[PDB]
Amino acid sequence: DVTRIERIGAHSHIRGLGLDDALEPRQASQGMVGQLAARRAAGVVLEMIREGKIAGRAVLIAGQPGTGKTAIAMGMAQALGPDTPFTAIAGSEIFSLEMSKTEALTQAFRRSIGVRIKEETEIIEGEVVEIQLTLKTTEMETIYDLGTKMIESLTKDKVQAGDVITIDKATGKISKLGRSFTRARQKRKEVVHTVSLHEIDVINSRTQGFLALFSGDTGEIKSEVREQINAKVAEWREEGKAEIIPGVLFIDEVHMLDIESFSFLNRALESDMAPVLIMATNRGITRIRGTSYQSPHGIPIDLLDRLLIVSTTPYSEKDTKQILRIRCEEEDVEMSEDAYTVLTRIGLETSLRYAIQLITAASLVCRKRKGTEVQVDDIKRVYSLFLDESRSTQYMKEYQDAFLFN
Amino acid sequence: RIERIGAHSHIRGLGLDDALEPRQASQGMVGQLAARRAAGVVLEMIREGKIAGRAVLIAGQPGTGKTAIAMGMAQALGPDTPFTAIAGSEIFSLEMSKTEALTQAFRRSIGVRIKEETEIIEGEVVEIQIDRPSKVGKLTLKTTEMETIYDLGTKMIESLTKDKVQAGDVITIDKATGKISKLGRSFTRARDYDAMGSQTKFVQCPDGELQKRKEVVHTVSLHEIDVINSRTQGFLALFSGDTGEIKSEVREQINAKVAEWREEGKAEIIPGVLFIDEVHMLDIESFSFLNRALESDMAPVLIMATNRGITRIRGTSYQSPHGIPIDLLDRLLIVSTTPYSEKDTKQILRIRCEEEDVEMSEDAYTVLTRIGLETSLRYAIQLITAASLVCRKRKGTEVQVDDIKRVYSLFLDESRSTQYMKEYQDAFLFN
Amino acid sequence: TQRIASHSHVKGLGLDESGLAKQAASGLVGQENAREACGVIVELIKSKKMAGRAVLLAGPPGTGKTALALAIAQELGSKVPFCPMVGSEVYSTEIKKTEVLMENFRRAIGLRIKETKEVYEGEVTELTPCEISHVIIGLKTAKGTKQLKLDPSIFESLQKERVEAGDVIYIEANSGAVKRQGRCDTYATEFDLEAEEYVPLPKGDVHKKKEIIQDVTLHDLDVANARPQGGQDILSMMGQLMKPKKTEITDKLRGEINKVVNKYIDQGIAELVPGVLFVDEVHMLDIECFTYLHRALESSIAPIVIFASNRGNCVIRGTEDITSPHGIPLDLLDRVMIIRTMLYTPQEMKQIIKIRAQTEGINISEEALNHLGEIGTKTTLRYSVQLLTPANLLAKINGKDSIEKEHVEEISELFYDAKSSAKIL
Amino acid sequence: ESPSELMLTLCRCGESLQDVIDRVAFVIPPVVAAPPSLRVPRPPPLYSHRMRILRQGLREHAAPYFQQLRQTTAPRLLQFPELRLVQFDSGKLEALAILLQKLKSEGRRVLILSQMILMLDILEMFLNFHYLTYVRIDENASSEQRQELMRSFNRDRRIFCAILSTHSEADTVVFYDNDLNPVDIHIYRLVSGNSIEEKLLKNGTKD
Amino acid sequence: VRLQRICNHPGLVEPRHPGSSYVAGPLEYPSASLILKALERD
Ligand SMILES: Nc1ncnc2c1ncn2[C@@H]1O[C@H](COP(=O)(O)OP(=O)(O)O)[C@@H](O)[C@H]1O
Ligand SMILES: Nc1ncnc2c1ncn2[C@@H]1O[C@H](COP(=O)(O)OP(=O)(O)O)[C@@H](O)[C@H]1O
Ligand SMILES: Nc1ncnc2c1ncn2[C@@H]1O[C@H](COP(=O)(O)OP(=O)(O)O)[C@@H](O)[C@H]1O
Repeated sequence: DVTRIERIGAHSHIRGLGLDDALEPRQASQGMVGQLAARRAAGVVLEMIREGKIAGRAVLIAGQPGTGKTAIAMGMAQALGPDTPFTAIAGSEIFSLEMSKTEALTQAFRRSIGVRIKEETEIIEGEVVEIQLTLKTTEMETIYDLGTKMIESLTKDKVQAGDVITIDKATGKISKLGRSFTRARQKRKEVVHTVSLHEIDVINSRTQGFLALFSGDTGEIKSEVREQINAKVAEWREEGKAEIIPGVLFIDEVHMLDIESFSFLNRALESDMAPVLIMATNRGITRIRGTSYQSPHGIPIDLLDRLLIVSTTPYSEKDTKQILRIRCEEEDVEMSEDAYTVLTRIGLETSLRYAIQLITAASLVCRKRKGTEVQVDDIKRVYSLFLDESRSTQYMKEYQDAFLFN
Repeated sequence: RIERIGAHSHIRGLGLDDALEPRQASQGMVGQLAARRAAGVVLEMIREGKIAGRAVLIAGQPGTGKTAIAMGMAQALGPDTPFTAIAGSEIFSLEMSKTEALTQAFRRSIGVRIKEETEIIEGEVVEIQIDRPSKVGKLTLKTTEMETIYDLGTKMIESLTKDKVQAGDVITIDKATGKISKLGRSFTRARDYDAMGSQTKFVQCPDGELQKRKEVVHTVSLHEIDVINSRTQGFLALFSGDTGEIKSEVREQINAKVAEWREEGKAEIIPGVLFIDEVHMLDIESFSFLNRALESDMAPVLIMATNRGITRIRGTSYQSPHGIPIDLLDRLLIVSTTPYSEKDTKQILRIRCEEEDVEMSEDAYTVLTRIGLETSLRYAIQLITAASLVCRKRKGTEVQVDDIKRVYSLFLDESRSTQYMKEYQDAFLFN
Repeated sequence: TQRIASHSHVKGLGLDESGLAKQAASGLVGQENAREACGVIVELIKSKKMAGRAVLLAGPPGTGKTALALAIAQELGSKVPFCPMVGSEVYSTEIKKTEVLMENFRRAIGLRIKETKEVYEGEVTELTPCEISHVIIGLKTAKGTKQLKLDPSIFESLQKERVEAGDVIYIEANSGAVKRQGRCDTYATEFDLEAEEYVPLPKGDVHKKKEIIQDVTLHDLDVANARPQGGQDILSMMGQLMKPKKTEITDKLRGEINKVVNKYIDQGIAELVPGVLFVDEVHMLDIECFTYLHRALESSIAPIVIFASNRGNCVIRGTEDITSPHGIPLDLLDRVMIIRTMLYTPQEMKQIIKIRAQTEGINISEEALNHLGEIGTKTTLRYSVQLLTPANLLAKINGKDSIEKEHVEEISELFYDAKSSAKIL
Repeated sequence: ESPSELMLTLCRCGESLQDVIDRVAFVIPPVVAAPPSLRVPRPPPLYSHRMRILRQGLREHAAPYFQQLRQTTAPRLLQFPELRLVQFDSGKLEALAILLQKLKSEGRRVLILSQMILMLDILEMFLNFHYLTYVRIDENASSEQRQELMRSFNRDRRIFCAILSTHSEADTVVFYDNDLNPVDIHIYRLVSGNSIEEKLLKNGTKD
Repeated sequence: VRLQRICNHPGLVEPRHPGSSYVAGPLEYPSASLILKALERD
C-alpha cells in the first residue's frame, strides 16, 4: 500500500512515556510496560533535561541483554519532541580514518548542544499581473524608485497572470515563494532557527563550510575558532540577541570504547558547555578495551565513579503476554488465544526476539492458508521450519565435525 | 634485443604431440610427463573457452620447473589471448584495498575485441592549389589504375595546410574523420628541387580504387575500459596507475553495456588467463574474497603455485596443506611434480649448454651432473656459465673437469656455507 | 552463447503453488525444508511492508547456500533491487567501514520516478548576442521556426559547440546539456571532401516534453548531492577538478534526503521499492562490524538482510579470544533467523550430476555416472563437478563422443583431491 | 632533458589516443545535482563585498584558460546509438547495403520506392549513415516543386540516389512495399518473407 | 497495420530512445545573517 520512507520499525510501537503527571508509572501505555523503577528514573532524567540548569551530567543504563534499553532511550527521545537537539550514535561510528579520534568525540559533543534564535523581516507585495517600476497592485500600488538587477530580471521573469510571489518590498530581492492574494485567485513573523556549535564553527571555518556540512569532509578544525566562537556565543547570550536551548546526546555500546576515549570523556565532561549525556551497555564484568583489565562492564573505575547507573530486570509471564499482544495488534495480526498462550510460553523459554519474529511469519503462513486467524498448528510448523539459538547450537554440535574449527 | 639470456629463456612451449603425449624433448622441455599431459589438457580447455571459473594448483618440490611449466604454457598460448602473471606479495599496497587489487587483476586478464568498418581513400598528390583570400582549394589524386580530381574542404584546407604535405606525395584520408596520414613519398614527390631540402626513399604508387571501405579491429581489457570511463579524464591515470576504489556501480554498468554489445555481433570477448605465484603469500581475507570471485561470469582461469606442506594459514595459527583453507581446496584440482631422475638431468644440462653456446667435455658432463644431483640442479645451472668464463680465461675452448673443480671450490654452496657457519658459529650474530 | 558458470543451472526455487518443494524442479533437489523456508522469505519480502527483518543460513560447506540466495533472486524477478557482497570488501583505504556498510544499506533500496523533462533542438538559424543575457537563438525545423531568449551559460555552451548555422543541435532546458549533431543535410553538396558529416532537419517541433519511468537508488541520490558536479559556477568547477576521493557522508544529509523523498512521494509521482542485501562470509567481519550492525538493523528503513557462514564455534574476528557459534557474536546471533542445511546421499548426487551434464550438454555412459557418484561419495561434490570438462576433452580428443569409465579413471590419476594430496604430502 | 618521444598507444592495434577514447566513453551518472545554496535573511554587505571580490578574482586569472578548463569536467549526460542498430532492427537495410554498394560500384542514379512517410525519414538516416547523396520526394510539396526537384535531379548528376513518395528520369529503382492501386533495372522487392509474408503478396483477393 | 511495422522496421514503432540522468533540484538551508554580524572585530 502507500508507504513513506519509514516502515514498520523494530521499536515503532513506542510513541511517548507511560508516565503519570506526578512522574509516576501507569502499568501499560504509550506502547511500553513494566520496568517501573527505570521508568521513574527516566522521568526524573527527562525533567532534568527540561530544566537544563545543570551542565553536563551523565547517566548510564545497564541490564542483561533483551531488556530494551534502546526502547527506553527512544521513548525519552519522543518525550523530548521535535524542539530540542538529540543525537544517537553507536560505538563503532567513532572510529573514522578521515579525522583524528578526540576530534570525532569533540565534534559529536559540539553537535549535540543547540542554540535557538528568532528573527523578523518586513515583506509586502502588490498584485502585479504584468511581468515588467509599474508595480501593478490591487491593494495599493507603488512606483517606487527602480533598481537595475530588478529591472533587467523581473522583466524577463516567467510567471502566470495575477501571480504574486512574496517579493521583498523592503529589499526588492526576487523571492519566488509567495502566492497571489487575489490577482491570480506582510507578516514580519519570528523566523525561528535551530543551530548547534558544530554548525556555527563549520560555517565560519571557511568560505563555504556549509558544503563541508553535507560532504562530511572537514577534519580537525583548530581549537582557536572553537574557543572564539564559544566567547561569541556567550557574549550574545548576555546581550539577549540570542538564546541557548541545551540539547542532549545518546551513545550506545560504550563497552566498545578505547581507554583513551574514557579518559577524554572524563576530562570533557568537566567542561562548561557540555550537553547532558546518556549511555548504554549490557555485559557485567568484562575486559577493558586495549588491555587485559577486567572491569565492571569493561569501564574504567574512575569513569564509573563519576557516573550513575540504573538497572533493568527480566520480564515476567504476564509482562511477556502484554508485550506480545501489544506488538501483535501493532502488526495488525489476530490470533486464537490458545495461540497467544502457547506462543507466550515458547517466548518465555526462548527469548523475546524469537516471538516478536515468529508473529509475522505466522501471519504470512496463515495468509497462504488463506485464513485470517492463526492457530497453534501454524506456529508449531513455523517453529519447526526455523530455529532458535539453542536448537541451532545443538544441531551444530551433532555436525560439529562438518563445521570447520569444531 | 632488450631481452637477455634468462633462466627460462630455453623454454619455448610444452613439447606435446597432437594426442598430447609429451615428447622426450621439444621446444626446450622434457620431464614430469604426467604434468605435461595435465598442462596440455588445460591448454586445450582454454582454447575451448566454453566454461568459466575453473581453477587449478601446482605443488611439488621447490626449484622443479613449476615456473618453467607456467612459462611454457604462456609461450604456447600465443599473444592473441590475454595473459598476466603476478606475485602474491604485490597485491599488498598502500593505495587501495586488497579486494580492489584482486578485481583489477581479474579485469586486466580478460580482454575485448572490437570490430568496426572503415571508409578511406589514398593516392598520389597529383596536384594541389590553395587560394588564400575564406580559402578556396582544388586538388587531384590518382593511383596505378586511374586518376581523379576533387574540390577541397575548408576544414580539409586547415588539415592539409597544417600537414604541409608536398604535391606528388602519397597519403590517405578518411572522410568521416578527415584526418590525413603520410604513407611514404613517391618518385616525383621526393624528386624535390635543385635546393637540397632533404633526402628520402620511395614507396610504390597505391593501387585499386581510391575509396576502399575496409574493416578495422581493436582490442582492449575490461579494466582499461573501467579506468578510461571512470573519472572522466582519468585516462592519464592509466599509466600513473593512481586509480583508486573504482566504484561498483561503474562495474555493473560496464558489464551490462558490454554484454549487450556482445550478443549483437558488435564485438567478441576472450577469456584470458591469470597466474599468481607464491599464492601462499595471501592472507585469509584474499582467500575469502577470491573464493566468490570465481562465480562472476568474467572469470579467467586461475593457476597457482606453492610447494608448502601443512603450513600455518597466513594471518592465523592454522596449519593446512600448503596453507590454503579447505574451502578453496575443494574448489580446485592439483598437479604434482616429482624430483628429476639421472639421465633426464643430463638432457636438461645439455639443453642449457646449447642455450649458452658453450660445448665442453663428456667427463665434465658426468661429474657436473652427479654434483648437481647431490646438491641441487640450480647450483649446477649457476656453475655452467662460471665454468665457461674460467675456461675462456684459460684461453682454451673445451672446459675441463679440473676447471669445474676449481670453480666449485671458488664458490661454496648452500651445504658448504652452512658447514662453514658451523666451522665458526660465533662469526655472525643472532644464531 | 556466453560462458556457463557453476551456478548457472539454477533458475527457480522449484516450489509448488501450494507452498511445498517439488523434488525435481528449476534445478534443485532435496532440502525441502530449506526450499519451503526460502518460499516463506520470498513471500515476506513480497509483502513489501516489513522492514528490518534479517535471516542467516548455515550448514556443511558446499551445500548451495549461495545457490539458495541465487534462486531467491531468480524467483524475485527483476523489479525488486538486489545486492551481493562479502565480508572482505568491508575493509577500505578510503573511508571507514561503518560508512561502507551504510552506503550498502542505502543502495539496497530502490526508487522509481516519472519525470517531465523539456527539450529544445532544431537547425541553428541565427545567434544574436544582445545585452549576454539577451542571446536570442533562431531555430529552424520542418515544423517551422522560433527564436527565444537564452541563458549566458547556454551561450557559452554554444560557443564551445562550434556551431554557426545550418547545423543541428540539441538543448535540454533542465540540465542545460548542450550538444551538436553535425551539420544539416541541406549542405550535402557545397563541397565534395569537406570532413564533417551531415544529418537532416528534425521532423518534429522544436519543443517537446516526454515522461519517463526513471529508477535510482537512495545511495545514488546521496552521492550525487554530496559532490555537486552539477552547477557551473567557477567555485563549483574548481571543487570538481579536485581529486575524486570518496568521503564519509554526514547523517544530516541523510535526514534531509529522507524528508525530500517523502515530499516527492506525497506528490504521488514516485513509488518506492525496497531491495534485499546478501552478505557472504559474514564471519570475516570484525567485532566492530557486528556492533554497528546491532544499531543499523534497528532503523525503520533498513531492508531485509541475509548472511552466510560455513564454520563452527571458533574464535571471533577482531576478538582473537572469544569463540562463538559460527564465529558470529552470540548477541547478534540472538537477533536473526536461522536456517540450516543437511547433507546428501549417492542418489541425490546422481540427480545433480544428470542436471549438470544437461546444463553443459554432454552424452555420458551410465557406468561413468555410477563411478562418478561413487567418487563424489568419497570426495566433495565440487570435486565431482569439476571432473566434467576434462572428461569431455578426453572423449573429444580420442574421437569418441560419450564419456566412459576409462576417461573417468584417467582423469582420476591425472588430478587428485585435497585429502589425497595431504595423505601423499 | 627532453626525451618526450611520444605518448605510445595503449595496445589499441595501431591507431590510438582518440578512437579508443570516443569508442569506450559512454558512462552517464544516474543522478546530477546542483550545489547547495545557503538561505539567509538580509546578509551583511561586508561578506557580500568579500565574496564578490573573490568572484572577480577567479576570472581573468582563469579567463585565458577558463575556456580550456570548461571543455573538461562536463560529464556526458546522454548518448545516441547510431544506425549500427539497423543491424538488429531491419534485415532490409543491412541486406540491401551490399547491392547498393554494387550499384555505387556501377554508377547508375537510383530512385527508391516506399509508402510510409516515416520510413522515408528512416531511410534518410540510412543514406546519411552510408555517406551517399539523397533527394526527398513527398506529397506535401506542390507540383512546381515536384518539377523543380526533377530539374535538380536531371541538371545535377552529383546526386546519386533518390527516394519517391508512393503517391505518384533514370534507370535504377526497386519496389519496396505493397498496395492495391495500379499506381534493364532489376527489381528486388523488399520482401523479408520467410513465413506467410509470401502468401501476403501472392493473391491479393477478397479471401 | 501491425504487419508492415515489423516486416519493415521495429524502430518504426517503440523508437529507440537515448537515456539520461535525473536533474535533482537544488538544496536549500535556512539560517540567520547574524552568523556573520560578529567575528569581524577589526
Ligand atoms: N521490551 C523490549 N522492546 C524492544 N526491544 C527489546 C525489549 N527487550 C529487549 N529488547 C532488545 O534486546 C536487545 C538486547 O538487549 P539490551 O542490549 O539489554 O537492550 P538495549 O539494546 O536497549 O540495551 C536490545 O537491542 C533491545 O532492543
Ligand atoms: N624439466 C625441466 N626442463 C627444463 N628446465 C627446467 C626443468 N625443471 C626446472 N627447470 C629450470 O629450473 C627452474 C626451476 O624453478 P621453479 O621450480 O619453477 O621455481 P619455483 O619453485 O619458484 O616455481 C625453472 O625456471 C627452469 O628454468
Ligand atoms: N539442489 C542442488 N542441486 C544442484 N547443486 C546443488 C544443490 N544444492 C547445492 N548444490 C551445490 O552446491 C554448490 C555451491 O556451494 P556453496 O553454496 O558455495 O557452499 P555453501 O552452501 O557452504 O555456501 C554448487 O556447486 C551446487 O552444485
